[PDB]
Amino acid sequence: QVIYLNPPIEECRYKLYQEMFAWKMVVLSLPRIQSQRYQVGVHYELTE
Amino acid sequence: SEEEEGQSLWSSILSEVSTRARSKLPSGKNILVFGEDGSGKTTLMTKLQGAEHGKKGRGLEYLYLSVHDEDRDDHTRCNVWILDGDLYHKGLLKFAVSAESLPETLVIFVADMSRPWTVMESLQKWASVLREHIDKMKIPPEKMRELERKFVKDFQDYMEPELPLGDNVLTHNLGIPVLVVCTKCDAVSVLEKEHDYRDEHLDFIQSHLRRFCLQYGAALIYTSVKEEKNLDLLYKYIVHKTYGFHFTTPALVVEKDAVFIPAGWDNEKKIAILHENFTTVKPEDAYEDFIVKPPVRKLVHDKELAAEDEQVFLMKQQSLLAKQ
Repeated sequence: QVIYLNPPIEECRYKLYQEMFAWKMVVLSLPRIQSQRYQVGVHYELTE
Repeated sequence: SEEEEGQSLWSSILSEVSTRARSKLPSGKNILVFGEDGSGKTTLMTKLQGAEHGKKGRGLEYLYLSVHDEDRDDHTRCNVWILDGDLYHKGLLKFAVSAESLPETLVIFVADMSRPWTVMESLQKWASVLREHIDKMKIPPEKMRELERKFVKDFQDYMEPELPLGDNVLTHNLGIPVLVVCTKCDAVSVLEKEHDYRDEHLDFIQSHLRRFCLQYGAALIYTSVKEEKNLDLLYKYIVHKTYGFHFTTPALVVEKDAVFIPAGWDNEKKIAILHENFTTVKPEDAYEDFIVKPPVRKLVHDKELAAEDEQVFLMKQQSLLAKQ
């Protein structure tokens, strides 16, 4: 007699936020242009 | 109207009979984490939930700090969020925060030793942002002073888990559930070895962190990613603060990896006891005096390859021929 949710509403909100974030990453995931990749001399790592 | 009163009577009876499933969890539990960018707080929050996700979505998130209320075998969550340097996203709290959320305020903080001095500065910046957010509420200040009195009582109630206030006891008056952590201390030995983070210097860093925390009225827990120090202790403290659980383990200062002094378990003299340990440097030694700003990686500066322009070299050679 104690109703519940499948899933919790907080879980649904988190899923929706994750979906929006994935949509944003659909654009943002494109790497910055590796113009410095032509330059050599240091075996560093490109930032975000 | 009459039907409104009837359904209201129904709801009143529901609230009255709700004692069968009452005291389940703190209703409207939602959390926050302060700071600037580069915190790496995704892993910290994942370990906090015990989960693991590298989904470092920029801005913030509605991080679901699932509050398994196992003491009563109930369950809940906590809508947590993290803070970055995205001042363009300063309006996140406008989306995030609320007047009820102002009563339901829950904040967190952590550490990163790379710019630990600036991490103090970044904490100050995040605090300024939070104060700006608090001001942006423009809410009933009578309730603000009431909650301030309640929090001041809690600080007075913050006894040793077996009086007058300080000069700046929460000078940055948080007035809200705020957490801090001396987390991510993995490279502490590397910091001493390379960055000259002396043992006296590291202790002074911890003491100044405590001093600033008290100036904000705050408490922190030392941790590292591989250490996973005080994670269950952090959860217990969170439940004790918001959910009102009973914190069990006594706070200690001996544990270098998991230094978690309880709030109100120390005072100004306890910090002053640590303040005498500043042997080599003066007791008021600046973090900037101990800060490190190494200019690594030799940032380009590729000579600005250019020469005389079209009309420019035209006039240059014209004057040259005038000489010639």
